[PDB]
Amino acid sequence: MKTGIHPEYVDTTVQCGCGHSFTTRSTKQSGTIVVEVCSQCHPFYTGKGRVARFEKRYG
Amino acid sequence: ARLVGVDLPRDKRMEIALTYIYGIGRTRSNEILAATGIDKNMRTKDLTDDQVTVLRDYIEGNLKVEGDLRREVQADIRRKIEIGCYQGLRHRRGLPVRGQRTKTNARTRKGPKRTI
Amino acid sequence: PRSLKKGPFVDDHLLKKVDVQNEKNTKQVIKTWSRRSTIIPDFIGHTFAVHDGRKHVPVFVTEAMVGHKLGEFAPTRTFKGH
Amino acid sequence: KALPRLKQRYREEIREALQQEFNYANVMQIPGVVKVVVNMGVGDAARDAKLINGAINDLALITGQKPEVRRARKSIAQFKLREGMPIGARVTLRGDRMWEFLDRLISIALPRIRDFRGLSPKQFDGTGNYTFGLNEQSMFHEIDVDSIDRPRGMDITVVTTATNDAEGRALLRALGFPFKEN
RNA sequence: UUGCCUCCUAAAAUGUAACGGAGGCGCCCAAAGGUUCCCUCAACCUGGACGGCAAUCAGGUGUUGAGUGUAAGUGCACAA
RNA sequence: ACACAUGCUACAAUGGCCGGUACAAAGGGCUGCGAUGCCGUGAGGUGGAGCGAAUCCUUUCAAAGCCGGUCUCAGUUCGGAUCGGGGUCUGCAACUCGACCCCGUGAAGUCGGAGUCGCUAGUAAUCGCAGAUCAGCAACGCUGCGGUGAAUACGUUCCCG
Ligand SMILES: [Mg+2]
Ligand SMILES: [Mg+2]
Ligand SMILES: [Mg+2]
Ligand SMILES: [Mg+2]
Ligand SMILES: [Mg+2]
Ligand SMILES: [Mg+2]
Ligand SMILES: [Mg+2]
Ligand SMILES: [Mg+2]
Ligand SMILES: [Mg+2]
Ligand SMILES: [Mg+2]
Ligand SMILES: [Mg+2]
Ligand SMILES: [Mg+2]
Ligand SMILES: [Mg+2]
Ligand SMILES: [Mg+2]
Ligand SMILES: [Mg+2]
Ligand SMILES: [Mg+2]
Ligand SMILES: [Mg+2]
Ligand SMILES: [Mg+2]
Ligand SMILES: [Mg+2]
Ligand SMILES: [Mg+2]
Ligand SMILES: [Mg+2]
Ligand SMILES: [Mg+2]
Ligand SMILES: [Mg+2]
Ligand SMILES: [Zn+2]
Repeated sequence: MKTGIHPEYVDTTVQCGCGHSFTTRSTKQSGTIVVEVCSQCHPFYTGKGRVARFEKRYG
Repeated sequence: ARLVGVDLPRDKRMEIALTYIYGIGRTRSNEILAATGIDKNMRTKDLTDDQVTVLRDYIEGNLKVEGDLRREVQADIRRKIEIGCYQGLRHRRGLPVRGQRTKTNARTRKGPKRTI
Repeated sequence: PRSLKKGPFVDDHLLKKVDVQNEKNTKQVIKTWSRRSTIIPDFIGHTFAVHDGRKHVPVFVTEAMVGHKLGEFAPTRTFKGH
Repeated sequence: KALPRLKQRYREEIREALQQEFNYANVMQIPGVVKVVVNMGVGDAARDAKLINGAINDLALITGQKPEVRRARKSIAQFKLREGMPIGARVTLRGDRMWEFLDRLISIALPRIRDFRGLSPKQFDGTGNYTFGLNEQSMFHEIDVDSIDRPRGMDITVVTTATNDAEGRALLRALGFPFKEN
């Protein structure tokens, strides 16, 4: 790990609107990331005809 | 801010800001911001994460926007292009579909003027 | 669009023809000069010869084609370019 | 006296999961993941040397280690390119940092993709290594929207000890990767 | 055309003519020199956001077909 | 694939959008004009008061205007073409080919080369209204009606008749 050349790697805590917390390493110097969507939030992770269109109108 | 995959502009009154979402325009803005209870006269600077949550929840709930909307409209055009309908033949040719006048104008369909 | 209050328009002529066709279960090619009747689910599998003014064009109705007037699938004027 | 979460979740669960599924003779033949390479091909660095300096800050912010610039090893006419012009940047991720990046990518970045319908399971090549592209660096959170000159794409590849595509697919599946089904 | 360099002619040492057959040179490099240490190509196959036969990334096959400042030969993967 | 010609809407801040408020003239009406009320978001639907009309309906009729708020010079809260969905009405029938409404979409366009046109006062410029034809309308046309309202004319050398 060549000494000076890298950006600093802080400890970090990730917080979400659904309450999920994460303790990770990050490049953010604050050390805290509040984020809206995650692996728990997202509708893809959670799983979320012309004749019918005809009979709806007239039937 | 960040909403439904979009990036809301720096300073706009919220009813104008929401219009950068591909499924929404000024009327749907005066609906959404009335239903959520968020003042339309706010900036994008004074928006909070909570307000963004209520917004995203509402407009994902009752409205189709952005990528799914585009996929769907494109899907309608290719739907009528496949069945060999008249409008489909028009979309193929690159001409006006609505029964308008093709003898002179229609340049917005045809594109820039190519001389003979 | 025709208003929903009136219901979709099919002339009694080919209404009767397609009924007689699908009650005997035979699928024939029906010769119709009516461009103006909308397509109904009753028509879904049949085949029509429709008038483009010069001739009759073969039209095989499918599911995707419901809710459309007949004439749309027989083009009128011929343009091959310059 | 420390631990990344994905390294942990791998060592405790996934290992046994695969050992029940594929019934390996030896505990060694269990596929683990070797390295994660991130690469941004520029290509307009042929015309403008300034863009590379944008790519550098991108990768270095996203990953957390300074990128390694690549020279063009051939000289090509049509792309307006000679030998020795810096074309593209590459970062190799191993051990801890590899794990932590994998986790930020799985848990955060990929859910933030615009119209994310998932990843294709078909991107494995013959050996069970997995490469997928990305269109815009805006997805990551250590990168600021405010400061971007222009959206730039990057390739992420996860190269694994897996022998085939079945094993690798199972490993990434177990690992929380969002694959479509076909 | 006339000096110098390489091949062939040239008859398995060396040498060998013709207005015989092919090419080059009248420089370049302050590193493209010295040394210590490390590495292996070209091509082909599969997979990757622009990106295509061919740019950069990953994996596989590959004993030498690449590459050697500059012609050609004799060499060089043990690496020149 | 094109070229010409007359028009309309524009390219924005003397402006756009929301709210409040003031002033016309002329016209049109029988199987026609159709009100209050009710249902719609809105085209409109239900309904029929009252009128062959200085009376009733077209609202007491306008819009630009005035007061206020917001937008802050940007391809934008400019521009509305195009295209998708969803409707209403006319009509035996809106596919080729009607108008209108609603949601979304949001292109060219930054005052326009050579040239060229109109206009001498209630004129130009700009703002709405009505009518004829007509079941419906391609009406931005045409014929009228009024609102607000300029600049300049030294002068006959030159172009046109
Ligand atoms: Mg492997
Ligand atoms: Mg010899
Ligand atoms: Mg010899
Ligand atoms: Mg000899
Ligand atoms: Mg001799
Ligand atoms: Mg010579
Ligand atoms: Mg050296
Ligand atoms: Mg390789
Ligand atoms: Mg002409
Ligand atoms: Mg006009
Ligand atoms: Mg106007
Ligand atoms: Mg306007
Ligand atoms: Mg507007
Ligand atoms: Mg007003
Ligand atoms: Mg008068
Ligand atoms: Mg109402
Ligand atoms: Mg009133
Ligand atoms: Mg606009
Ligand atoms: Mg433009
Ligand atoms: Mg401007
Ligand atoms: Mg000019
Ligand atoms: Mg006069
Ligand atoms: Mg009329
Ligand atoms: Zn979450």
